[PDB]
Amino acid sequence: EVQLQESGPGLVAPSQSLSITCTVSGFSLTNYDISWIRQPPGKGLEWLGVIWTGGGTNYNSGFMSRLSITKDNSKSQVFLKMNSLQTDDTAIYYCVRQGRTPYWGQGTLVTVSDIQVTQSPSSLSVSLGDRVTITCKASKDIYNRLAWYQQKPGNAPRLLISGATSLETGVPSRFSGSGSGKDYTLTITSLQTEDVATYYCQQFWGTPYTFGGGTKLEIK
Amino acid sequence: SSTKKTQLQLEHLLLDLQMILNGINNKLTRMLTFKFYMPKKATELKHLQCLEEELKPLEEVLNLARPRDLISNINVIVLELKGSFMCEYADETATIVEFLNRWITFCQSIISTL
Repeated sequence: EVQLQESGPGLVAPSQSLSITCTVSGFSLTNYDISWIRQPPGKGLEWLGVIWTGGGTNYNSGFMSRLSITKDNSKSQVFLKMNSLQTDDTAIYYCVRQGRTPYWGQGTLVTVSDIQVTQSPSSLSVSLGDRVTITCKASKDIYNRLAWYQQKPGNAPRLLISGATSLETGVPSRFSGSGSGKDYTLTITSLQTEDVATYYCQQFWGTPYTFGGGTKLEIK
Repeated sequence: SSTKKTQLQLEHLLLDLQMILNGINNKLTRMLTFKFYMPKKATELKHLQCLEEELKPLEEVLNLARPRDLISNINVIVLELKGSFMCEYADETATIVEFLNRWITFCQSIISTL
């Protein structure tokens, strides 16, 4: 049973540091890389960095100098520390097991007092039923290292598709992924009231593991 | 098809993988950024389809440093050996060094039984 659980401080003063602990179960940190991601309220997903199985780290260029990611393989814990806080740093923080099929934690809210990837409609306003396509196009070949996610208000993102084309367990077959090289597509056929959500792609061929801008789908 | 050529082909595959490893077991940290998909099962020749599918990303990583010539040699060999299967990938991914060591191991396994 795979689990990731983020514990954070809830509220922090802007002249102090932020520390979050990711406690994992059901697998070993000696076998899997862990990414940290955040989501400012009302905004898209952004990748912060990763700690590799062997213990090194790679960081998002915009945060590198104020970040420290470490881990304790024996306690199954990963630690994110962020200094020089800004009010801009209020966000939900998630840790992610970064295998072939990514597995996400629940995400903890903290309130403070390169391959580019372009995602298709910023917003879609459909009719019940209908078939829609969302595209995600990369600056260079990413060799099917592409995942699609569904996020509903007040919940963590849900993985729909990994490896560009592999439908995940428990996801309706109305969702389908296709594409190769640099251009990838998510197709939803006969969409349903349960499909109102914001959708994101993410590439993971080399760091940074960049997210598309999101597609907000609504019945209009 | 026959056993002499098959055996010679596997030894040459094994050697090409070791050649790549040694070239990098000498930008190394940047090359370790990339993760490779790994076979869930790799016991017999048809499982080389898991190797073939990863050769284009391997060449991409190596090109961050004679790459094309070594990779195309490996490609020609892998196609003969696997003959004429849908690859099943494990969920753990591997650095280039872990990737080469798994496939070097796989070659050594087949060779010794021959």
